[PDB]
Formats: sequence, C-alpha cells, structure tokens
Amino acid sequence: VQLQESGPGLVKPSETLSLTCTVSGGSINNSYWSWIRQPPGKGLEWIGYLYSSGRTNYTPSLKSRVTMSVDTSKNQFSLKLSSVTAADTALYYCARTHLGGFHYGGGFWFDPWGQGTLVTVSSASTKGPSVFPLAPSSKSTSGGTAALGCLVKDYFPEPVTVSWNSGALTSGVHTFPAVLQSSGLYSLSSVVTVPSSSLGTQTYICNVNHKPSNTKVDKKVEPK
Amino acid sequence: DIVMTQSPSSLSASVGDRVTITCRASQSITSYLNWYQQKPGKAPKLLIYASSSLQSGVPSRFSGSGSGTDFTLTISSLQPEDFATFYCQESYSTPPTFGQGTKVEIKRTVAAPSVFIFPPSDEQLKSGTASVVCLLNNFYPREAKVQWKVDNALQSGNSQESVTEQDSKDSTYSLSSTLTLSKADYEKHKVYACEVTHQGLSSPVTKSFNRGE
Amino acid sequence: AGTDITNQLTDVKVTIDSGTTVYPHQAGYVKLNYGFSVPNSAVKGDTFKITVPKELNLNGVTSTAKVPPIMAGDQVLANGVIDSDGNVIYTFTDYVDNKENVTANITMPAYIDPENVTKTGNVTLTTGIGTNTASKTVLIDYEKYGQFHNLSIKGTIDQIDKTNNTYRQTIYVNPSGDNVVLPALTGNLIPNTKSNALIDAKNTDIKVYRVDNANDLSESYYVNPSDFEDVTNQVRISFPNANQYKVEFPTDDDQITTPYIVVVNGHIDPASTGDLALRSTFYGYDSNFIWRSMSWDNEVAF
Repeated sequence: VQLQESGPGLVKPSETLSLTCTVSGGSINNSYWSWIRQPPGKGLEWIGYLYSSGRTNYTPSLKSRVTMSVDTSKNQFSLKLSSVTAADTALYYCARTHLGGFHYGGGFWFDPWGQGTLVTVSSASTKGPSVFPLAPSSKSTSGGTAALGCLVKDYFPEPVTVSWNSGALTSGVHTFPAVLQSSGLYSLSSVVTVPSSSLGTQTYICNVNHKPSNTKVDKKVEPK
Repeated sequence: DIVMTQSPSSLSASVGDRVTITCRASQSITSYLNWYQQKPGKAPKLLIYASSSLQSGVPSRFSGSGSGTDFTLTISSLQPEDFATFYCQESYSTPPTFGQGTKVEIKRTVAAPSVFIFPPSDEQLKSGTASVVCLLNNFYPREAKVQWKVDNALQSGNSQESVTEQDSKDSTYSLSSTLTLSKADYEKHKVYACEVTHQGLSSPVTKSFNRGE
Repeated sequence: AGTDITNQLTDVKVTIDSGTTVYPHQAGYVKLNYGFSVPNSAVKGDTFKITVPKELNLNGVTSTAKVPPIMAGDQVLANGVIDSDGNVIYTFTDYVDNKENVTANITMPAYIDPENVTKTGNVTLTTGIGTNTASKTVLIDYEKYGQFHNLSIKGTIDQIDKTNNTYRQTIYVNPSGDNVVLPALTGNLIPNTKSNALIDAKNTDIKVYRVDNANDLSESYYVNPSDFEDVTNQVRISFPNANQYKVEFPTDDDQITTPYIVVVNGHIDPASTGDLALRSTFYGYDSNFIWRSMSWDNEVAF
C-alpha cells in the first residue's frame, strides 16, 4: 500500500488549501486515514481522521477551518483548510490509521505514510528556476574523483527536486538546502562526485522539477 | 491529547554505542506509545508501536519499553544509517501528541574537506549575473568557515552557504557556498578564491581560479 | 368429596408487607401474609384458595416455585400447589380430623413478574382469601442501565434451575444507542468470589439480537426474541480464557450504533457451594479513540 499527496504548492492568504491523497496497491475501504502536517524544521501536528464511510474527527484548534471527504470509487480522500495564513505553510502528509482494538487493549498508530507535499501560503507569484551548469575541470578534481553539478537559481516557492541521469545516478550526489536570496527568490545547488576518468566517456544530466510552476529542465553538464 | 516530554533534544554517539531516548507522559497512557524515525527529506516511518512491538523489516537493535508515564526507545548498537530525528507519539486520545523529537547525530573520526571551485557559466553571464561556487566535500565535524576573495579583496555580505545532512554511509557533511556578483563586476577582476578553515586541515586551504585561464 | 371451604374460614387476616418501592433487579420481594381460623367441620381433602395477582409470581429468579406447607406445630396442616391461573390451592391433611379451634398462619415471598410488569412505575397489588383482600400501591423501580462515557450495559439473571444446574442471563449492550467503535463483550466470574458458573463452549449457549428500535426494550429485561432481529450468525462468539466468553460485533464500518440483546443460557457447577456471581464487561472506543471498558455485576445468593 502506497500513499501519494497532491495539490497546489502555493495558496494565497485567506483562501483555501486543498489536497488529495491517492491510495495505490490496496483499497481505501474499511479503514481510517489521517492528515498530519509539519512546518519546515518543526515537529508534527495531527489534523484529523476520516473513516472510508465518511465519518470524521478534526483537532479542536482547526475544526472550524477543516473539511475532509472521501471518494472510495477513486481510492482517494481530501483535505480542505480554509482561512489560511503563513502559519499553515507546512509539509502535509496522509497516513493510514490503525486501531489496536481488543488485542492491543486500545491505542492507535500511523502506517504507512505518504511522501508529504509542501504547501506555502504567500501573496507572491510563482517563478520557475533557471538552471546553469557547474562544469567539472581540474579545479574540481582530486584523489581520483571529479565534482560537477547544477545551479538552480531564482525560483519561488519551495521546493525543487533534482535527480541525475533520470535517477540512474545516486551515488555521490549532494543536493543542498536552498538559500533565500534578498530578492525573495530561492537558489539551490546539486552536485555529484564521479570517477575523474569518467568525464570523457559518460554523459551527465541533471533533472530539475519545480512543480509549483510546472517548470522541468534537463541540463547536460559537460567538462570545461 | 496528553502532554509529552521527549528527551534529549539531540545526541551524538559513535557507531556501536548504545543510545536511549525517553518519553514521559503527564498522565498514565498504559501502553499507548509509538516511535517514529524521520530521515532527512523523508516522511516519518513507524519503528515501534504499542510501546514494544517492532515494525516488520526494522532491525532488532531497536527496542521499545515502558508503561504508564515513562517510555524508552533503545538502540543497542548505533549504525551510520540510523541518523534521523526520532519522535514518540501517544495514542491515548485524539488529537495525539507527538514528542518534541530527538536528533541523533553520529560521531566519527575527523575528515578534511576536499575543496573545489566553479566559475560562473557563460550562459549565466549572458543574463547579467555571476554565481561563483565553492564546494567543501565530505568533512567531519560540521564546523567549517569559508572566506571569499576577489583579487585579494575579502568579500563580506555577498555570499550564502548551506550544508547537507550527515551522510547515511560515511557520516560526513558537504557544504556549498555561492558568491554573487553582477556580470560587469565579474569581468573587472581576475583571481577568484575561496579559503577554507576546518579542524582536519593543518592550515587554511585556498582554492582559486583566474578568469579566462 | 373434598369441599372448597374458602368461604367458611373466619378471622381472615391478609397483609402485603413491603416498603414504598420494590426493586426487582435487586432481588427485592414483597411478603404475603395470611392468617385465619379453620371451621371445626373441616376434614382431610378440603381446600381453600389464595388469589395471587398477575403482577406477582412465587418463583422469582428460580425457574419453578414451591409453595410452603402450612404447619401446626411440627405437623403439616395443609399442602399447597400453584394452579394454572397462578393462584394457590391448599389442601388440608388429616390433622384437622377430630380437632377444633384450629388456626393457621403462612408467609411467603412474592416477586414482580417481568413479563406482566415490563416498565418502571406504580402498580396496585391485590391478594386475598375469598372476599377478604389486601391492596397496596407500590413503585416498581427497575432503575437504569450502567453508563461510562459512550459505553452502556446492564444484565439480569433468571431461570435458575437447581435440579438441572442451569441459569439464564439477559444482557443489553449499548442500550444508550451510542456509537461504539470496535465493540467487544466479555462474560466472566466476579473476582474475589467463589462463583458456581461454568462458562465454556460446552456449558454456555449465546444468542444475540439487534435492536432496531430501542423503545421496544423492556425495563424489566423480559425479552421475546421474535420482537427483535436474530443476528447470532453475524457475531463472533469465542472462549479465549477459562470461565470466560467473548462476543465481537463485526460490522462493515467497524462500529455499532444500536443496542444488542445477548441471551446466555449457561450451567452451574453442582460441586460448588458458591453463589452465581457473574461479571459482564463491555469494551470499545469513542470518537476520540479513547479505549474504555465498563462492567456490570450480577449475583444470586445460593
């Protein structure tokens, strides 16, 4: 059973955040499901549960702003959060909710979880990145290893994902946390260290995806 | 919805060390306590449920114990790949309280940064900006200083940096620093240098290029 | 051959002894008292009748009633049986043959009949010998089921048969009509008691009924099964531990929203000198996933 959250990554203050959780490799029926969120660099906050029949329970502090619904025919359930402010900027997760029942003498737990989807509450407009090469050279070679990368500059909001060679290259990859520029736009670098000898014989491509702006770029990085 | 106190907020331990993380409930919650592991950039994952039940596929070096008000997560032999923030969660009632978290850092031998530098791309220069990047690869501990110089002029306030999370295999960090200039300014100067200070170096290491050359 | 000499008795004194309220489910009872003088002309085989009202029976928690013999010193003056109307017919022995100035007293407990008195409220009880009657208005109070948060339960014992070593217990689960998630019922012996109940797959028989209209439930715990929906085949009955049963109530949405009636026909251990001491425990979650239980104890002294 796998869960996947989806929905706009940017919402304006005072409007409504809407997310959907899609269940695959199993059925949504005859089970409880929860939404849980996490502001960047902070802890976890449970929002509410839904049973597949449609009954719900929302955390008291959010109840007046929350709606959860289910479409069992589509194997999906949803969250709506109204009157949003910057305080609602967070990673939103869905999770299957298990009850211990008689055997465990009570209790409950969350498993599995979705991947999480970031929602940013802001009046600012989305902007897709420019992608520039960090080309390898003698200035990025040492001890049998060379370094190359991609600079993902001037986007809003977070996040961006970067893969290498469509996910075939994972070893030695470092994708750094973004920095917020004084322009109000983010910038990020992704680097990979490879055998020095491979610069001549292997093609390296960074795959950048900025889902909030629907901007995808595949950039080949060649030696200097 | 019970007040929880998770301790400690962070710890650093060597591979093979025994690690304990504790959770205290403000009233008795019987056996209603779960433990989650959250790796960098990943969702939380259930490790232990109902105080002591191990999730399938989770190594047996992880064990949970306790009842009533006091619960313990034990790692009998810390491994590199265990790097994470761990959270307890009470399940006495909705809304469930999550603990404040414990960041587990792995202590290892000193590793010196390998220092690499990248000039701005011609493509970027065309659009009117220059980004110069300095990379510090695979070092430990985390504390490092980068200093930018342009024709021996110390740069102050025109760079930004970020650091990776501890690597799951070798427990090192990497750091990227970007110096920003306008195209016009970039083309007025020759020597671009980043100077790195770190415990694993005998003295500050400079890595530079000459624009063009 | 034998004469009904009811009308020839004299000095007939009839009393109903009770408090203001009778609590049948606390095994409360009234005392019926009859005193009279017997005519000198009375002989063996002569009879008299005690009229007992439909609101009362003489058996109570036991399956059959035994009418006490009327005594004259250490000799039997009369033997009694209960007729098909529920009245008592006493037949005089040969004690009265060649005796004058014969008088008698007899007391017997009587119990509120749960089929005839299904609800809490006042009833007027009338009993008599001939046209000599006594009446008393009493409150019959069956009280209320137990409740802890969203969990409600109550049970009562009847049909104790000490010859065949059987008993019946009738339990209402969720009579409050709450939502209960993942409900379970266990039936047990009361702790810290010598209990004579045998609870196991051989000795215990359980039927379960769904209650689609809670207003149909008697307060007296009289149950006619045809009034409800038999769902025995849809519940899960097991015996996970010694002298315990468990009933689970699986549903498509993992909760119940209606009452259920659980009817237990069980056995007694004839080797035991203990009391019939039973504990019913109802378990479940509320909507905040708080897991609770609540118990109801039934005990009949042996």
